[PDB]
Amino acid sequence: VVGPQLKLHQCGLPKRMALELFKPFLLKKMEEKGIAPNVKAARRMLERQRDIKDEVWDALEEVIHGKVVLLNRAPTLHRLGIQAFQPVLVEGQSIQLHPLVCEAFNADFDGDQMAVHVPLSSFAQAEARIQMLSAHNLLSPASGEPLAKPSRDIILGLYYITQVRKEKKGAGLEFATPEEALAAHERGEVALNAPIKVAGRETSVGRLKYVFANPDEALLAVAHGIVDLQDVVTVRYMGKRLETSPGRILFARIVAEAVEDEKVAWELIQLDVPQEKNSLKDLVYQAFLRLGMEKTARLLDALKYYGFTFSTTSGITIGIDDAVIPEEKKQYLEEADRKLLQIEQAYEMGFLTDRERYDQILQLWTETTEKVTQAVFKNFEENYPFNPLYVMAQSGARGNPQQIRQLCGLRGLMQKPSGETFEVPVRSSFREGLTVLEYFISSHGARKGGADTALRTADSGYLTRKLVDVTHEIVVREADCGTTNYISVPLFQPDEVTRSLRLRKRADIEAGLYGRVLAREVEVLGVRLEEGRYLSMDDVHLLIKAAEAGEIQEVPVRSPLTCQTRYGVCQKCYGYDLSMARPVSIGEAVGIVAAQSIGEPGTQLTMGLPRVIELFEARRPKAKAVISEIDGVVRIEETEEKLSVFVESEGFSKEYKLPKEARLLVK
Amino acid sequence: LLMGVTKSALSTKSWLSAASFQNTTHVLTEAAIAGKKDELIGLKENVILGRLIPAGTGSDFVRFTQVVDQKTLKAIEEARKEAVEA
Amino acid sequence: LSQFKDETNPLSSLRHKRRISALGPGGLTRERAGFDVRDVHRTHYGRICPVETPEGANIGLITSLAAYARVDELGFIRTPYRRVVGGVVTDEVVYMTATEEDRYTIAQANTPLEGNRIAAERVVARRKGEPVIVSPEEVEFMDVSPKQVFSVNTNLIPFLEHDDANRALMGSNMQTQAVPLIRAQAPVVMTGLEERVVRDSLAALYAEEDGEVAKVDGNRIVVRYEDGRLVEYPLRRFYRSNQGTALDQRPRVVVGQRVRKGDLLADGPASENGFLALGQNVLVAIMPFDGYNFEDAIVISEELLKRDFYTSIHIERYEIEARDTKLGPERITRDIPHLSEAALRDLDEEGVVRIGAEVKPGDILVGRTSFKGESEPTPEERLLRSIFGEKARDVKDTSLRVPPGEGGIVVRTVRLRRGDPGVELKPGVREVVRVYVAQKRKLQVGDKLANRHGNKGVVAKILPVEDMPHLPDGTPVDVILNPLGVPSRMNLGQILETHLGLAGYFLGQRYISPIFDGAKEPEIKELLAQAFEVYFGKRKGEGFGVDKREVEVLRRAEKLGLVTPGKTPEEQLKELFLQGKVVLYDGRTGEPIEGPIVVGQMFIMKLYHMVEDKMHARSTGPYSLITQQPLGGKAQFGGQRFGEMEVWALEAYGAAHTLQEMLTLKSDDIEGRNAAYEAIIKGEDVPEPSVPESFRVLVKELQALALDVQTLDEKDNPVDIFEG
Amino acid sequence: AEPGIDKLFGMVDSKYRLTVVVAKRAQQLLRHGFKNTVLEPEERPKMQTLEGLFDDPNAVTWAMKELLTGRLVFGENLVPEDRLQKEMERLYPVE
Amino acid sequence: LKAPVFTVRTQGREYGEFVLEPLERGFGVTLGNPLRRILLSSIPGTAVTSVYIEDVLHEFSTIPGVKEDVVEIILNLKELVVRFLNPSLQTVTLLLKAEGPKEVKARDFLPVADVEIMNPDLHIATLEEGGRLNMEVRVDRGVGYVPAEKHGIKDRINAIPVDAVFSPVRRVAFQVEDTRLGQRTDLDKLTLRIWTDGSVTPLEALNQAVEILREHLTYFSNPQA
Amino acid sequence: SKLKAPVFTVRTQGREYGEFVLEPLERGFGVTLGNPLRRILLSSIPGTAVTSVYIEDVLHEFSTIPGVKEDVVEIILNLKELVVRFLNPSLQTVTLLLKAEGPKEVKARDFLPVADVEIMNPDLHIATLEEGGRLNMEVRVDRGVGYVPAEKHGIKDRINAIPVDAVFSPVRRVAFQVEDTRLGQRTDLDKLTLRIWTDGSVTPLEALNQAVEILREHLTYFSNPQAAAVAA
Ligand SMILES: [Zn+2]
Repeated sequence: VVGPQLKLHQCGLPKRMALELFKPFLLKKMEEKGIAPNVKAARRMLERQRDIKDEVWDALEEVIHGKVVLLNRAPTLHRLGIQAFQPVLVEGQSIQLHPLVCEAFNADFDGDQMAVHVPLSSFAQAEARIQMLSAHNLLSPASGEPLAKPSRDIILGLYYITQVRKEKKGAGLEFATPEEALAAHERGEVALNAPIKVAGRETSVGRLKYVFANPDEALLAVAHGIVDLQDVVTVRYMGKRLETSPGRILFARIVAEAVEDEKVAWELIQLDVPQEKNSLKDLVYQAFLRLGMEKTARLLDALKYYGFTFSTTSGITIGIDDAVIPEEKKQYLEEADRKLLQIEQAYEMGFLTDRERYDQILQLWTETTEKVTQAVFKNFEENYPFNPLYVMAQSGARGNPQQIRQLCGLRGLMQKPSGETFEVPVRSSFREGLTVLEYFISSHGARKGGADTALRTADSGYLTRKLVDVTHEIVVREADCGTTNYISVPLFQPDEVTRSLRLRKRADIEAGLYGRVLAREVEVLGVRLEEGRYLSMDDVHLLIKAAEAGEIQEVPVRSPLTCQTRYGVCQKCYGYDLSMARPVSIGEAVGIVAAQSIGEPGTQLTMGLPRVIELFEARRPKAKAVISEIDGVVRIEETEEKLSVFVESEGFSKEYKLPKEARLLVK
Repeated sequence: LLMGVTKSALSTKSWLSAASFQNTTHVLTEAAIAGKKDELIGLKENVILGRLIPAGTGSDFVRFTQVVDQKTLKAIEEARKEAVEA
Repeated sequence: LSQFKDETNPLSSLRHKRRISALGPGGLTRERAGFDVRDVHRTHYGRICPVETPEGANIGLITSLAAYARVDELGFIRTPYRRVVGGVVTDEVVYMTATEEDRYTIAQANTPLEGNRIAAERVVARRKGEPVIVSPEEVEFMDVSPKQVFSVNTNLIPFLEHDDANRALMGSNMQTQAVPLIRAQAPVVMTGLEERVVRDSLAALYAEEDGEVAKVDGNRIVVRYEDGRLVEYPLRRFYRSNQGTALDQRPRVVVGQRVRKGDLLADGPASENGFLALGQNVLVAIMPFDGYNFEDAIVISEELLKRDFYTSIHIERYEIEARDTKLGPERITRDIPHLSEAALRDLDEEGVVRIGAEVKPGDILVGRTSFKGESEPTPEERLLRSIFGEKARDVKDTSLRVPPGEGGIVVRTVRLRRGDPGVELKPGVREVVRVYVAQKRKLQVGDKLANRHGNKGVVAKILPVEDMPHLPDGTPVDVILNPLGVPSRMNLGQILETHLGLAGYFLGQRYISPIFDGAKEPEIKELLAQAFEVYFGKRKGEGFGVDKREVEVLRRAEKLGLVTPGKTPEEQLKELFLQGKVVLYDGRTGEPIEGPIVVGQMFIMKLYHMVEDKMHARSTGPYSLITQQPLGGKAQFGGQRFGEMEVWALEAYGAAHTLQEMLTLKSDDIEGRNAAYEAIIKGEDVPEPSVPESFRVLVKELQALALDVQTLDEKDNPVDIFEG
Repeated sequence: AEPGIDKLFGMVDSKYRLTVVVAKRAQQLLRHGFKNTVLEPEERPKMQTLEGLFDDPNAVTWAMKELLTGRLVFGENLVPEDRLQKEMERLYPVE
Repeated sequence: LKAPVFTVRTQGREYGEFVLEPLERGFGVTLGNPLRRILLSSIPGTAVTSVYIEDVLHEFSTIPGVKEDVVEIILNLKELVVRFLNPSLQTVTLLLKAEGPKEVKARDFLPVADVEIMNPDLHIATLEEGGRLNMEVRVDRGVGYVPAEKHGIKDRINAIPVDAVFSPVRRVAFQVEDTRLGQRTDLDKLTLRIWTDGSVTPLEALNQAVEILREHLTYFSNPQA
Repeated sequence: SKLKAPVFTVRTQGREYGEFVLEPLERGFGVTLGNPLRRILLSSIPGTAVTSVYIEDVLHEFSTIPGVKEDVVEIILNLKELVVRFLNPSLQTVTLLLKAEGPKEVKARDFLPVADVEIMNPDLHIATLEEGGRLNMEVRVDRGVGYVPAEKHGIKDRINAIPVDAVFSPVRRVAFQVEDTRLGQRTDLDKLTLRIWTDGSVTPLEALNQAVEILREHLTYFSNPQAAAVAA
């Protein structure tokens, strides 16, 4: 059951359950105190349920104090599938789980059960809450991203207060130049012309009208209902007249009160834009880098609390009228109708071959669908910016534009079970009647998706086992291995549009570089990146800005592929990802960690996944491409059936037979 | 020599880890002949025996750690003082 | 292909008798192959539901047949169509083979008519599989109804047309899991089949002819027909189902009441006055709350438990044999040896618990005493039997007791005694005795709830009525659903059920929206306009205008674009009503919700997944013999399995000691766990080994074959691992 | 989270070494009585239903307080293992 | 400095509107909600607590000659509303014994010393020819909602405890209406509105409600550590 | 239920901040007491605040003053933060005078003293005067309650005066959290704990007590009945 009042620290679990788990412990504590002479009397007191006295409970909670229990949920895909919490005695018969760790265990509250184990030893207890406590495992070991980040409602709350309005500048209320616009545009505002927040180019009439000295004043004003949280007013926070909203300066103090350092807190937030899972993700990650572990913990619960609390009062539901069909739909479908009618006669005259007609109908609706998709979010963004659907979608709360397009616009082209998409698409959306046929048409691909999800449940840790069998050896046993070897991580990739150069995407470089050890010192931009420091995230971004100006194209970073210490890896060669952000502690069972963090996402690989098998098992491909045994020069032939290429040097040559279908790469 | 995941896995130095696959008689026998030793290198090996994990806490780098209060610390200083005879 | 009757409710068994499996006992299809076997094919149109298949492994394999589909003289599924003569539709129907279907042009059921004519020149029709647009002349057949496309359950979802196929099978499969509720209720917005389901499933009891009612017990009904018959229909009083639910009948007629042929006399288990009553009509407000309806959690008004709506009876069945043994015969008796007088207060003179007594886990249900094991020792004891007053042997306690988990109050007993009067008692079985125990099981935090549209959810919080959203008049809502469950799951049908349910709540009426011949938006709107002149037309007259809070919300409302400004609050609130939404005030501050919120009546039901079967907690207890890991028993549960992946978890942390505990002191290593618990009662810390059980056993068990396995020191040296 | 964990992770070369130190300190802080402590004059961990953590609720938490001050020494091979145990029992009673 | 006019409007025992006017900006909420929240919970009253039927030994029974099972009779018994006319009675055991062809109303209980059944036409059960219903229900006084499973009240060994909905307050609504009065526009006409079963009048409940609140403010009496 | 008399513990630190915990309360009274008290603390608590200002030669709120570093807006913003206390309930309003010249940091003490007025805020930074800078000003302090914007009250002293937003309420912020606490067999009891911030005029405790006293006195208003009934 969701436990929103629990600290990330904590979990709730029923009374009768806690009493039985710690029963041998409890017997002792009733023997500590005057509750029982000895255990043989302590046993008899606890048999039947109606007897447990008030003082007995006091002893139970007293036994619990500080101790943690382990919680588990069914498919234990990565290590964060087991986390430790303190138990909290709760009414009821369910375990209560903190919402921020419904991320780690793939858990939603629709019947899922969980396991609960007691650790017995002071040892077992220590490692449970030095290493396994949830409020310490904030960043995933797979990617350095944070994993205990704001979920469904937390995001939807914090975005609904950290947002701004716009309104009817029916007349071009220019204040930038006129001082007659100071009072007399407010004249018109305190008349029936201009709204409190509109473009006046430098200010909105709200900016001028209300100007608060405290933030304490600003919300005291909001409390008295003269301005809302997402109106724009002038406030003076930290020696600057800020034109902003009370909601977004409220958000600021929320972060600023969680972590005691108002000054850092200001500096690592971006209150010039609304808050969405990405910005909050970065905020959580920035906070853990700069401020420590436990402060980020207090930050997360705090975000969870105002996120929840503002979510309910803000009042956002889903009525049927909140899925607004743009006027653009009937227009685009009329075009689409006509242009499909053009295709019909062009084929009926003999100008379009029976194939070229088909390709051209699909081309039509694929364009028609994408056009009305952007035509929906155009409506939302220009006319109803606070529409719940649109808010949930563009916040991290809930919604894929792929999904929204099916409620408001239309479900597009369905597929046959074979793979050929149908000619007639689904013209309807869900907000209006989906026809009988359009629904039976849709179900063909509906089950092919349900089936593909079923055929990945079948063997859950299948990938993970085989990687565990290969890697369980691997530990961190040495501080370093003396090896002066390394790997050069390339920052560009040659042949894509041509045989040229191109910056690898941001995530990729980032994934290959975040938290490694330099192999060599690298002086780039008045920066000597000394050999053998753990290059951080900012570090990695600098090398991207560096190779963006073309100053380098590779990096020397020490790697496991070039580690030397035998039966595991050394600290330096491995990267810089414990669950924390700090360097690898000796004894980190990186082996299983690497397996899980590769195997867990394997549950999201469609059937892709067989490719992944095909790489991990050295195996022959399907459409295998010949490599050149010799570094030489290309020459091709035009033989009627079957061409070929010679790769030739000044010394010797080699011909490679090429089937007729085989399209080449090198000119 | 490049080998796939399962092949690389199914061919280990240790026989304890090897006995966890599908033909155990072959590897038990092959090792029983040559009097093979099984260094408790990896995890899987060391879990078949009921013996402690060679990682985390069970890393020999950390296993042997000592802690002393400053009151009993100077109380060992006096374990070497009575070592002078007469 | 034989399996227990899935009879959780009437609909549950009807769905079950009408399943279709691919995994034949002769070896037709096996668990390995799936890809094209499971897909829906064009021929399933009208013949096999594209929805009914269950989640997980058995997708596409087990799928129920369509509503109108039936099997002809040979094993072929055959859907109906009706012929159209040129452009004139007939009242004459032809069930057609799947192959025979493909010979013709079949038009779609949503095709306009004028008595018998097609109307639109531009017609929707299917040839063999393809979607074809056609003219009225070409049309050769037409469908009978959109219901013939899906199964019986899928055909109880009212606005399926607005529901994603994926979460639609979740609605279909859950109605199976609907548990019969004592205060059961038909949906506020139906589809039409809900009186036909309780007919064809024989849940209920209907008059055989026209006549009058002569007697009505809670036990039996008696009626006087025209033909002169006077028939006695005895009721099924409190019968247990195969999976625990209570299936009883309730008489719904009075003595002296005339009846018509086919009229209803008694409701089945989940039948409200002739309608399928799988759940109840709650007043739902769909809005977030203080992290209490997170992902798919649910929040509940305590008014439900007071009104006892979400209560459902359940009856368990406990059974013991008085078997006959080498030691001597066992005896169902009351004088058990080592029992306190307090532990026997509820057992009758024979040892059976008395009817109507609350039994708690550990009490006696039927007392049984068996002779002391290890045998009848003839050499010496046989003399003692003649020496000492014969039958003065020793007898122990082997009674039957309410297991961990619980029971209720005893409601019925069954003795099948020797002198066997029509019973097949097994060899050595002397008698058998059964006791039925029952429980009124109210809704509790942890139980599972769902609508017809596929909205899974566990009750996460039971708020008191005081502090939860209410309307201007002091009426609170009953259920709080999180709107974040709507957009991912494309199932807007539940949203329409809410709006239409909102109008039906102030109009005092229920609705039937046929599956694809449903309620259109204008119809719904004008019923809501009809509603608001009652929700608020009256509040003007009672002397109350708009609330200062209502206008504060209409302020932000027009800023949000939900009312058109310049109108009066009344005309705006009606604009705002028609959109399903209303001004709602947080019950704990009295301050209005700052935007309008849609509320209404939604049909929600209680699933078979309650929390009595579900919670377990094990400290210590029994342990198996060949494997020493533990198991449940007298007053102890079993452990949870700590699997291989859960070992990879602890390995991925540094939980070396925690993991070894899981494998040593928890259940497997005898010396270890004994030292572990004795040292807990001490107040000590638990020591790990010693040596581990698995390690010593694997030595000697290898040692059983002629393998010399030694253990060695750091330098190669012998280490004795057997503790002297 | 837990009070000053960031400071404790910094105390040790190995994340896991903190754990063993905490655990082994907790063990002695239970075994040779509870008066083994280095910090018990004024403000040391407390509880509710009275204020009563000054004798014996959570030994591992204690160890984390104690290690949070420079009073304790941790390291690979500090003192011979065997006179370690002989000198602890010999110095403190409660047995 | 205002002195708000407290007008009262009564409609029998059931409904009562209590108007307080004119109030300071936004006190309609400040006074009319914490009283709402108190009226709903902490107002005391009466409710049926346990039942015993002739020959019936558990709640899951059927009574010959009676249409309704023992469960439906209990569900019908929760609606029984009973005024105690003397604030010294903690419990009254009502007796009902009827036979023959009859629709047994709550009327048909035998009269008690100082007890008023506010619910005379409440339908208890439908008895046919020769149907015998003989029973003893007990009403206690209490506060709030208390299930049968918490209290477990039984007079006799065959009794069946019934859930207890004591609070005699059906619904409660307050209306904050704008009242110009004199100088100011933004004044609140707090008029709050109360429905009740007759055991206690709406006024009776409101007065106990403000008195529960008053008494809760006195808990900030003396500070401590 | 009586002998569970709730313990009212108080942490107090000076005169700005104070946490007040009240426990254990019957299910759902934490909100029933904490929100009606916060709504009282924020509005109906009485006090003083600057309501109108007049500057030497300044004719609009937006101008810039030669020889003065601060814009006319930040001076009025500094004046909104001025906290003052009347010591005799016969002062209905005080017009404070400030006249200073030359290079100086004019503090809130640089207002000239007045007979029954205590500036709680003597070190407040009012303005920074540059070389040849002349500052001559009269600000108007009135008694009031709550927060009142400039265009609502429209206070006038001189024809050049500029009305200022009024922060009367000597309460800066108020927040309460209602926590579950356990007494024996029940977990679901309410632990009402509320924070109060104030400007120094009154301590947090004095504000809370004035607040409960307003509420108490408002309950006494259901004591003078009348007669009517509605139907149509
Ligand atoms: Zn290395």
